[PDB]
Amino acid sequence: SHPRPIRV
Amino acid sequence: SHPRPIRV
Amino acid sequence: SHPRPIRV
Amino acid sequence: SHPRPIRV
Amino acid sequence: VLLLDVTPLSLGIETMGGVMTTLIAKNTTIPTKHSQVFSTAEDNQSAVTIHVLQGERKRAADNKSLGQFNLDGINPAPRGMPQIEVTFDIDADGILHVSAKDKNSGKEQKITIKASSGLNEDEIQKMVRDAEANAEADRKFEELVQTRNQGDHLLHSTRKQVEEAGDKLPADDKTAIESALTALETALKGEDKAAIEAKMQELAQVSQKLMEIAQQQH
Amino acid sequence: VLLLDVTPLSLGIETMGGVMTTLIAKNTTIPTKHSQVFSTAEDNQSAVTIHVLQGERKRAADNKSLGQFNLDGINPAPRGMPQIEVTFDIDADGILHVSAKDKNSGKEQKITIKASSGLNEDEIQKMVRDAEANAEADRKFEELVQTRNQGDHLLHSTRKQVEEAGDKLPADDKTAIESALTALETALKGEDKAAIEAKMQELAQVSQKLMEIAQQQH
Amino acid sequence: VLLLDVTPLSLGIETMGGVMTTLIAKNTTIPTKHSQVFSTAEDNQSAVTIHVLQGERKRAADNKSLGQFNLDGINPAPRGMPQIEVTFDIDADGILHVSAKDKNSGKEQKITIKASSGLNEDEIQKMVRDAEANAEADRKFEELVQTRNQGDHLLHSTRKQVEEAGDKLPADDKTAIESALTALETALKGEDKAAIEAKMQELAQVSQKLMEIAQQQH
Amino acid sequence: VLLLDVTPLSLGIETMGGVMTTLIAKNTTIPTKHSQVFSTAEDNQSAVTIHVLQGERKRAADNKSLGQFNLDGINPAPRGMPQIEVTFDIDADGILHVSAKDKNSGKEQKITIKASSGLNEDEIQKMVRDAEANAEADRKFEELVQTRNQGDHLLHSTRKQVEEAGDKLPADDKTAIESALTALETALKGEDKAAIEAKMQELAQVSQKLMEIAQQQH
Repeated sequence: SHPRPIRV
Repeated sequence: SHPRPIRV
Repeated sequence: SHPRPIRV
Repeated sequence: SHPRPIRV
Repeated sequence: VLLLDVTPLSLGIETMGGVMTTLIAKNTTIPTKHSQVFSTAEDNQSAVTIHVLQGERKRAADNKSLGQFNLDGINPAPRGMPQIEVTFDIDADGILHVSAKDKNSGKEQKITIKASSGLNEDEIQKMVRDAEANAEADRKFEELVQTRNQGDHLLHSTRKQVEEAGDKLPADDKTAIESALTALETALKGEDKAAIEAKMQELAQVSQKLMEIAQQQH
Repeated sequence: VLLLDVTPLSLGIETMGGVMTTLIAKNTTIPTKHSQVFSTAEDNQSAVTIHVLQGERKRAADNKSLGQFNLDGINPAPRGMPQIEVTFDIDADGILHVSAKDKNSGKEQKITIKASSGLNEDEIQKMVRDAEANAEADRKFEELVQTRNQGDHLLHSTRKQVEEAGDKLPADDKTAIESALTALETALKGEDKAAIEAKMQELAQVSQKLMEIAQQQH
Repeated sequence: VLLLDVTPLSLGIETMGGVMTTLIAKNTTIPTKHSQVFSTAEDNQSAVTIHVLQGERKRAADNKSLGQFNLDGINPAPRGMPQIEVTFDIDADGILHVSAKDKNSGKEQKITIKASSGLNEDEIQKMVRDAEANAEADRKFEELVQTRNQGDHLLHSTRKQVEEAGDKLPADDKTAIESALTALETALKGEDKAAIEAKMQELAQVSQKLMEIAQQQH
Repeated sequence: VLLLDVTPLSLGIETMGGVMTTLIAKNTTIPTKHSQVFSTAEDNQSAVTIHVLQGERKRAADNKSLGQFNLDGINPAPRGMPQIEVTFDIDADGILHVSAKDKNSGKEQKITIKASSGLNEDEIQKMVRDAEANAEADRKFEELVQTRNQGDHLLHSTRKQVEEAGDKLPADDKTAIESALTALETALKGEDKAAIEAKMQELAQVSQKLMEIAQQQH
């Protein structure tokens, strides 16, 4: 898997 | 006064 | 109807 | 000491 | 589990003095089944009314009525002696079964209340805010109903004790006591907690010989 | 105000059966003053012990002890007749004054408990989590103590009623009742709520003639 | 301890979009000190206003104003680069000191707010009930302010990226993007969350060549 | 209604820094549907992982994992530009559907999580007590993750700005900045919030000429 999302 | 701060 | 019950 | 009180 | 079926509001019955007495606390997971045993307020009472309530207020009149039913055929007895078991049983479907059983006669009556009854969402939220807005008013009512019931106890127990005392009680004592009992009977009609406590106190102050007699008889 | 002085935990007393009875609810703003009236558990009891508790548990032994003191000089009376007013008064400084007053004698005793007493922060937080971890165990204990006290009531009221009944009560009835009273006295020693309810039921079932006699006497 | 000094309500500041951002949560024991670092909403912004709020609502206008003050002398920088540290410090006396410090200049301004300021008891209780009555309306506002700020980010970042793109961006792409940017700038003026999301989506759909160019430049 | 189907625990996703970001708050009545838009942490990121969490802790690793899935085919773009909409939809049956949609490509992936998944009753109660036992540790973690993300922002935005600055930035400024950027990159690897703030501050102090250049370019 890959990075988690960032909250903008 | 002026803009409020933004949360980064 | 009639009286409500009492907590003893 | 002695008995605790009872709630009536 | 991603969901839990819980009761949004307390469920109980109206007891003496118009207070809600909770049988199933708010936020209880169902299915659930609780019972408590209640009794009669009067000598020779032949029936009770089970008034089922939903909500968080201490005053029965401020909660939602789910229904009511009577249990009769209670056998002649002094107040406080009969054992009336009240059970609240909420099944897997969210149906509430309320029953009352007289443990002496074995007589039983029930009300069944559909899952859809009682307060809707918006009333539920108003209710939770109201119990909270009124926590103090409700506390004061609860303490008043408590005092009133203790006064009623004192009133009735004292009258019984005068009757069993008969001649053992001096003339002066019995005058003082019966004046006090009348004043307390009147104050029990009001909603002034201090006034009730004042008449109870007066009765405690005049009844010391009576209490000695009553203790000695048993 | 940017701050509010509030009680981090409930404050009360131990009542009959080893349960905490709250006088000042958790999160009450101080200064505050509440009172309730209690009575004696036994005929001719001459003294009570006021055991002051802090915490949110139903079991008195699971809360923090703030101290205890005795009120004596209670005059000879049947159980439940004396009026012992207990007041909790927390002043502007956060000092708790607890007093108990016998409304018949006017005799009074107090304990004063410094603002610094009781549980520190970490114990307070453990306590709030514990009441919550144990809500069910505590509910069950509360219902047991309730049943036990009702059984004790039935035990003592029935014995009194047999004595006032005397010859009016048939031989067979009185045998049945006294066997049942022994069995209930034993069950009141345990912690089995169903067993107590079973002996109470048996007593209700055998006492119907007695209840008729008792109701007729008054 | 029999009392705990705790904050009856959250304390924070108004941030971009008119939302309260909490610095000290409701029910925090004092003394306490928390800080967070904020930045500017605009390129070349020279000053911010620190507007101190008390309460539990998401909308800044629905909370109690404790006061406001300006920090200026912020040096010319792109939005989001300056580091403005805001600290809330409530001492043993219940006095709130709020300061804002520009970490680049070291310039600092403070407001001090007396223990007695803000909402009284009755307003505090109304406030706790209002946050609760309005949990949903507040959630929706919070999600709108979030979307609006993300849209504003997209608006400004995209314009910057078009400027750094220059000729690298095809004519057709740049027309499509600038039409979309105008439509998003307009939608950011409303309070319709779906409309903002619709213009953001349109910009995401027309900007794929621009994003490739922007990624390749760095 | 005598029952209300509500979520016993919050539901959300893991976001950058290993924090849980809530999509559906604890105690929400179902059916319900909430969405929020997220973005990428890195330039040219081609895929994100949606890690679905149940619980009340701030640390993602301290909550219950409901499952995870990847969304790829994200088109080449600077960090923070892609719009990845995440929706949590719990139907009448208590089934949670989680989907993530890239608003640029329209590509979408979902996980469906059965009503029975996640923590059982006893774990739910331990969880609610744990969030409460650890409110402070969790607050501190949340503030650390926030600082770390702001530092990461500063790190990456500054590097981009040095590249667009090119010759406009004096030799001395660029040495000072790049030393500071290395020190901040290292501190972002730790868990020391003050150390990160110290390197951010140093970067703010050395970058004033760069910020002027960056502001002037746009």
